Amino acid sequence: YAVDYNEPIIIKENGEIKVVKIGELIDKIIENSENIRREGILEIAKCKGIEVIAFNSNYKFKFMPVSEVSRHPVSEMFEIVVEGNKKVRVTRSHSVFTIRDNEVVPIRVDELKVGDILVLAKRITNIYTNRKLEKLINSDFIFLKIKEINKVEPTSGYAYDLTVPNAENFVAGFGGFVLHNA
Ligand SMILES: [N+]
Ligand SMILES: [N+]
Ligand SMILES: [N+]
Ligand SMILES: [N+]
Ligand SMILES: [N+]
Ligand SMILES: [N+]
Repeated sequence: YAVDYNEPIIIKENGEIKVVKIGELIDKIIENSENIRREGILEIAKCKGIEVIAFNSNYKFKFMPVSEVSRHPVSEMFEIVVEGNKKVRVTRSHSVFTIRDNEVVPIRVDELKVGDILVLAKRITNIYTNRKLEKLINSDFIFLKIKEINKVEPTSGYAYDLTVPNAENFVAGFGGFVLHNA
């Protein structure tokens, strides 16, 4: 999911609710864990008693268990800015619904161009997903032109991951973007 540090997530920790920067939570978890393993640049900690808002297999937005968290160093992220000054910061390997040749299709963020028309969900929060759930969530959609595409530095120098079983998505950040792993 390689999410930037600053993206707020809504969580339950050891049984209670709070709203926090995803990077802040995950840093605290890892730095307190004795269950860290590595996959190259990837630092992975398994965790207990943490739940995040996600869209589950029964088609509902609910608190769902996080099994593990992880982080890895990243050099660059793309900031996409659309009409109304909505914006999102994501790594290169993400794709977003774009109008291309008369259809809505997922396009990698590094292949996007100013003037491209993105399809955003009509909601306050972004969704980071590993599977297709647009049209499967009960949402209205809005069409917004890209204004800027900037290359920026990650807030921490790291990007972050949650593992959410039986959902493989989670809610994080604001705007109404749906970001697909790619
Ligand atoms: N570190
Ligand atoms: N889960
Ligand atoms: N990537
Ligand atoms: N196009
Ligand atoms: N088009
Ligand atoms: N493209």
